[PDB]
Amino acid sequence: ANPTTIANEVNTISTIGFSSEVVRLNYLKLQYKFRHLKQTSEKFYTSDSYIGD
Amino acid sequence: LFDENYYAKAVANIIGEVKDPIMYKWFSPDQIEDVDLQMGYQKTVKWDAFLNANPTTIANEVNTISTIGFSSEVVRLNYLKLQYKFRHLKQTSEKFYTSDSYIGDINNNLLPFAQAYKLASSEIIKLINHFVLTGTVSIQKDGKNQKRLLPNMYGLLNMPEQIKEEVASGDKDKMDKIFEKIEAGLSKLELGDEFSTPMMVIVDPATSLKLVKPYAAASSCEKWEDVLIQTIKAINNREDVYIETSNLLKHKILIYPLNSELIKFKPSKYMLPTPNEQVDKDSTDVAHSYIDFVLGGLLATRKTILQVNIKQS
Amino acid sequence: LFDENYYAKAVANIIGEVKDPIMYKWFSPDQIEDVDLQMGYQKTVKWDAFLNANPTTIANEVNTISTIGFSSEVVRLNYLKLQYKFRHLKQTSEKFYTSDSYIGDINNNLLPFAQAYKLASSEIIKLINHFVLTGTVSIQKDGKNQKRLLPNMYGLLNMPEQIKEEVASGDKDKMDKIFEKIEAGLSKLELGDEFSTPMMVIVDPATSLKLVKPYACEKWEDVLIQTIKAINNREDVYIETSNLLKHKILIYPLNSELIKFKPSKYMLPTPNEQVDKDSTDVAHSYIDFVLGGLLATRKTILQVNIKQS
Amino acid sequence: LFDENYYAKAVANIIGEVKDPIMYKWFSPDQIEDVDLQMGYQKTVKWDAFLNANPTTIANEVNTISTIGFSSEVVRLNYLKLQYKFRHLKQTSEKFYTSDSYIGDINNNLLPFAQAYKLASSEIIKLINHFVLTGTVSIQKDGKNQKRLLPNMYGLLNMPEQIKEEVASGDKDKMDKIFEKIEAGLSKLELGDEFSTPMMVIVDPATSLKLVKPYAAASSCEKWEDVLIQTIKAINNREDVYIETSNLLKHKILIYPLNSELIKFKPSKYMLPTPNEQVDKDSTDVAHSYIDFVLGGLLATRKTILQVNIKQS
Amino acid sequence: ASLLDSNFVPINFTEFVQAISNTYKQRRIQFYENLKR
Amino acid sequence: ASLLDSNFVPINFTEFVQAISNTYKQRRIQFYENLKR
Repeated sequence: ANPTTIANEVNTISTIGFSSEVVRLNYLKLQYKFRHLKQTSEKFYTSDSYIGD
Repeated sequence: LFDENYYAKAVANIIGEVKDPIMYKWFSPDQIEDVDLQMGYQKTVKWDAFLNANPTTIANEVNTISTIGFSSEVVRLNYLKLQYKFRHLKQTSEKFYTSDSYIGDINNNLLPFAQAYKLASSEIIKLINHFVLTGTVSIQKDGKNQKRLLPNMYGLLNMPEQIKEEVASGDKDKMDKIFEKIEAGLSKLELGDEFSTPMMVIVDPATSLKLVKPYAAASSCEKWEDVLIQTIKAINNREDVYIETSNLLKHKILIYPLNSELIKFKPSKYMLPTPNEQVDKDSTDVAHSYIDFVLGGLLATRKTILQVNIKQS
Repeated sequence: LFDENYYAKAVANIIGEVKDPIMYKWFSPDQIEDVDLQMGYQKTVKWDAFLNANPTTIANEVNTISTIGFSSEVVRLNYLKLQYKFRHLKQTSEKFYTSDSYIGDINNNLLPFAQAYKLASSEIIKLINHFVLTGTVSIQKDGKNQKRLLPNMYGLLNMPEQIKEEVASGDKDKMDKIFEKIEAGLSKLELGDEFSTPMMVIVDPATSLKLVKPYACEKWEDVLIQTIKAINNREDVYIETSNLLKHKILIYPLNSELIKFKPSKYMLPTPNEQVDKDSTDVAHSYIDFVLGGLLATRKTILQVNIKQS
Repeated sequence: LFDENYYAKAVANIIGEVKDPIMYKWFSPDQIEDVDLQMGYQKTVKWDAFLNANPTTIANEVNTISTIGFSSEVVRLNYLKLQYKFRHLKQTSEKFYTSDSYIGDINNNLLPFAQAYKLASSEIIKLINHFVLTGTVSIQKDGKNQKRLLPNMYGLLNMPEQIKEEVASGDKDKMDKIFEKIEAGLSKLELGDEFSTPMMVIVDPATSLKLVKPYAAASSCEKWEDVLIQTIKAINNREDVYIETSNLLKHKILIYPLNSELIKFKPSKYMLPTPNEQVDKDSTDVAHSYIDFVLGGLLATRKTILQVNIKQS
Repeated sequence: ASLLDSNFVPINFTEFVQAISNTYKQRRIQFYENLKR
Repeated sequence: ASLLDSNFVPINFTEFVQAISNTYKQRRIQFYENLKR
């Protein structure tokens, strides 16, 4: 509120309040899957230009 | 005292961290002079002299000589004392509220005395700066529920008998019209024999962003700010001109000289926040403290402040 | 203490500017003796001896001899503790009110502690004098709205079992009738072996005015002094006027064997340690005092009341 | 401090006369551990495993197999702060209230600070003992109008998930019936691998009277107390059995082990009465003082306390 | 710091409270030392 | 008598308040000395 004028007798004074805020950051774990050729099977797909089907 | 009054000791330890008011940049070092008062009025007397007739030629014997007269003016300045109260933790209870990386009761919004005092002092200093610039005290953005103040208590913006120009709402985005009003007011400024002095301009952020525009077909190598500085130099005799931005203003331009002979700020030496000795105590862990501050003390000559208000309605 | 507590130091430095009570003029120096009490009752025991028979002549052999006995009497005196509160300026805030030629707010009638304490002490001392003379506590000129006091708490005027003479309303302006009542009361006084003592007379202003008229070249005052000297063995008779009385005459001896004043040693105003403080410049202080302690013998005070209607 | 605070000095000079709490007898020295906390909670985490189905027979091919599950439990102990206020004579005013052989006003029941503090502390310690025994806070003999405490605040007599036996109203005079209920509860107790420990029995005065009668013609050598000691020794592996009589109990018998692994009392280090710094002072001779104390902190395992209640209907 | 040793000098009420707590704990230990079931 | 210094030891609250005022004045003077428009 507005400040209080100090004059004569008074005991009701305007107040200053305080507040606390908790900031929170969330983290999420995500995953993908992909298909590929097995290690030992590459030689049967090793073309001259490239490797793969 | 510090061995007994822990609150006084803590205030001494933490008083440094409070930052300086921003209003100090609005005045020259010579313009601010403190006074020793808390509440009441203080009178300032100014004395002038005048010539009654032409000088007398001293030749042979003369008894009757031309005279010089004197006159005086009295100005009254009112000061007001204001106080705030805030709650905090009792000193002997902080050990039961300390945590891993903080101290206090988050669920109850309770802090140690030092931190609470620092925050409250910062808020009070912001309020003091707002009063010094505008001359009004309120905690609402609408500017309503203003605290009624004493007469002879003014700010740079509401000082009476100054120059006030208004830009119409249809011209709210026409810097040419704005400069028309500014130049009219600058012509109506009456600095007398103190015109050779630096000048200060305070503008709102939107006005500053309009000033940084190129001068207007749109020109090159010259900004609207440069045009304004040249125009002000015309009246202040090619002296220094300073420009400041304040978010406290809103669609306002405030131009005034930085001369202690025209505008002087005589604040009370107890203007900035000061702790009170009274500390409310109880059988619980919650205590209350008080902070005092004093408002008032701006003195100016008539018709030396230019206030340009841009209308929106 | 004088460095920690400022109010105690101020009281010490200004306690010498309070005038002495005027009740001291109504007693001899030997009649006043303090006691160590604040509230409650204290018992006073008076011991006496008496002769049971004629003395025994000691000739030849004798075993049966006349005896002397002893007696005791207990009197209970009550004391009452009273207090006042007053507002004053705080010590740290005095410097902002130390104007030239005066200190304090004239507009708000707020004083520094020292001056406020001195004035309050003077007023309280006047109240104490009123109680001692009259036996009632009031702040009105009519004497109404009296504070109810304890029993065994009496002044010089309401003391029980004394000589009371009443002058009728029709004779309110007849000094001869008033003097007739005074002579009757003086005759009924019982001083016994302590009659050789100075005497004290207290009158109201109207009776004081009437006492200087020619006797019906001699004055009623001289006639009264001669009458009292007829009974007090030609010793001093002092006459005093008081505005506290109204159409009353008090006559009593100045002898510590018949009337004795035993005040509490805390009777006169004393500051209280408690001081009420807040965030403003105004503070409150308290002053304590104690009432009671008058002791007298039966039929030694003459009280004449002149009825007005 | 003692040169400035008479009340603190008096507390230091009077604290010796206050007697020890009687609850110390109900526990072993290893079963009591202090915690540095006034108000709040403490947590303990315990892990457990269970079988969800019958085991799987491994024959030929199978991949659907019965599982063993796990669980975690968090046990929370709450601690609560409580306060009392009392009136006393002021130290400066004690001289006017001294008497021939005592200090204080009998007519108004006003006491010096030291005596008032000592008596108040004794009463508070009695209340603390009653709480620790029964787990309730009340000042009525009926036991109604109880104070609402926090959850997870229990005593030896109201701890949940324990063995509870009730002797019927018509069998309250039959000590053999009472012993039958006690034996059933002793059989139902589950001490596990921590069984070898001294045991503690708390009885009411009437039951203590009934225990001295000969065992049932009646035996000429052994009493019911001896039979009870042998019966409890059977389940505690011939360890010591201690018997106590408490006037706080009314027709109830408490049997529990004195083992820190099963039952542990973790009281706050501020549990016992402590003076408060705040003192109320006026212009009169009466002052007020405050006493603080902390309740809570009993931890027990499931099915380790036998509570026998004899109905008095 | 305990109230059992008169040489202890409390500086403030906090140390006084800690001394009271230590004294209570010490008397508990002494009671168990002197206890004979 | 300023709060910036450590040699000053206030004896009472009035002296402490005067020290606060002097500290504010000194900080203002230092700000103007370090100011560069």
